Formats: sequence, structure tokens, C-alpha cells
Amino acid sequence: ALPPLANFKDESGNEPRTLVLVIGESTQRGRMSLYGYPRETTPELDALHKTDPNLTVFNNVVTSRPYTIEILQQALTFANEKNPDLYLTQPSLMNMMKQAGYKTFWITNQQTMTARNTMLTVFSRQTDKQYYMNQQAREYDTNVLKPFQEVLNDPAPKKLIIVHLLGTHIKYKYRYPENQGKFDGNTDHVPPGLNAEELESYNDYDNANLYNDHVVASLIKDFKAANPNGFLVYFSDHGEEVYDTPPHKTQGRNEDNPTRHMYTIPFLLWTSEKWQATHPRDFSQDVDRKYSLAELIHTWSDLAGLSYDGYDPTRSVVNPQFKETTRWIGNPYKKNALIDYDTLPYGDQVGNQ
Ligand code: NA
Repeated sequence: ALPPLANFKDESGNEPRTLVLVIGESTQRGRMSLYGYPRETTPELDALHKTDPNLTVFNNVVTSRPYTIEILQQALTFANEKNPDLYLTQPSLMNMMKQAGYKTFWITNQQTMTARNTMLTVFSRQTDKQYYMNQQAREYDTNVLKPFQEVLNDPAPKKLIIVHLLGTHIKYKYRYPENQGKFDGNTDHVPPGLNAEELESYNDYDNANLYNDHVVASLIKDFKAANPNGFLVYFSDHGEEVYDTPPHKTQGRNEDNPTRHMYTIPFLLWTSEKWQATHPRDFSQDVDRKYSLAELIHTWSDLAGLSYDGYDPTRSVVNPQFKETTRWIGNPYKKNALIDYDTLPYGDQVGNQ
């Protein structure tokens, strides 16, 4: 029902390309070894970072809200903390890619109620083809690998593939097979004072991070094996507090009682050899920019070569005109409840910038 973006231009040429957006779940930045966590929770992404120069790891990206649909309404559209309702009145990322001539796909391991009017159902239905892999629980994110490959074989020249993961969502133990609890009973690098149940939950979160590492690295590896022209962006919708913050008694997500570990997120960009060769771009000076996921659509636009009325290059984290703005958190529907993420304590801790 919304009109297309005005003065729409695509400067990325007309060669076929495949662009991938991997939406993880409840994965914070501070529990991945890729970001300095002393437990080896992400070995495959670490090795990929060591061996592949086209993997760009962003170190200072946070989400704006710690609830899935509440953040995705901002990340996937032009809405943000100051204007949270723009997802109703302006196009989404998927709409934008359709206007650019892409065939769009939604692959998900999250239980979607297709017969019901949920906001996630609407977003996934904004694409040309959907793969609902979890419609009924032990359904692991590797479920997405088979349809992903299938979509890679789809003959459309320009393709957008969205992969929605369960990631490290509660309950953590159910995110990975029972025989893959590498950190079960381990007490190294554990905060003090946990009881048996809290300790088991902590180690469960690290195990879920291990499996999520395997899944994301597998997506990148299979994508690369297709020898594609394009790139893949991986981000988590939000983090998750798992006894990280002193006094180490809190587990979960609470917007009105925020901690940094609820808001820090991984943010990775893998660029294929063909795309890097055809679209030369240096990201090495962008990796430490302080950025909020709420403006993702501009970064994506920048990466896709798209410009239009409403495009803001200064809010793209890969743009030379990038200008840091306040990384707002807090409920945007309460009266003047927005606060600067930087004001939260314990910002000096590893992975908690
Ligand atoms: Na937005």
C-alpha cells in the first residue's frame, strides 16, 4: 500500500548478484571469542577472520531495543527510536530490494504463525518465497542450510536471501544437540557466586554460542562455495544478559533495567571475491565506529549501491560521510524515556564497549 521510494537509483551495475542478510537472535557481543571473550565460543568465525580478509568484524554496534519484534520494526525499516512508527508509513528493506528488481527469500527457523496476523508474519510475507522450517522443541538452526543452498540454486539474477535464526534464544539448552555441550560443568571464566542452576544456564548460553558460531560460519562457507557475486551481513536482533553484569544475579532482557550485555550485538560483513573485485571498498577504518542497529537500512542501502529520497549516507556505518549520532535505547513509546547507551556502566569490560 505504500508508494515506492522517490528518485530511486542503483549504482551497483546490472550483473547478477546474491545478497544475504542473516538475522540472529539473543546473541550478545561479549560472549563470543571473536570479540575477546576468553572462552573459545566462536572458533569457526575466529578462523574465518584469521584466514579471510573479506570478513569485516564491527566492534561497536549495539541494538536499540532488547525485544525481537520491537527491534526488527526499526532495523528492517526507516523507523528508529525517535520515529518508531515509520514501519507503518514508509517502505521496509524487503520492499526496497523488491523495487530494485530483486527476487526476495525468507528462510527462518523461528516458529511463525502463518494463519495469524503477527508482525513477523507480515515481514516474512513481504518476500517472494518463504521457507518456514519450524512450524509446530528441538529444531536446530542447521535446518536453514538445506533451503539456503536451494535458494542459492534459484536462477533469478538478483536475489535477496534473509535467514532468520533462533540463535541463542531461551531456553539456551534447546538451541544445540544434547551431545554438543562442550562447556557443561566448566567453571573457567565464570563470574563468582553462581549456584548449580545459574551455572548450568551460563554454560548453556556459551554452548548455544558455539552452535550459533557453527551455523553462521556454515552459512558463510556454503555461500562462498557457490562462488557468488555479493555479500552477507550477519547481525543479532539484540543481546542477552546472562549473569555478565555485577553482581551477576540477572538473566534475561529488561528494557526498563538495561545492561550493556542486552544491547551489544555481533555485526559481521563477508564480501565475496567477485563483489570485492568489481566493487572495491576498504572497510578497515570503519570497524570501530559507534553504531546503532536502528539505522541498518542505510548501511544496507550503501552496500547495495542504492540511493533515494530519504537515504542518509551519514547513518551508514560503511560510508565515508558517516557521522556518529546518539545511540538511543529505551522504550520509544513512553514519554521521554530514551537514554544514551554510553551512559550504562561497565563499558570498560571485555566485549562490552
Ligand atoms: Na531503521
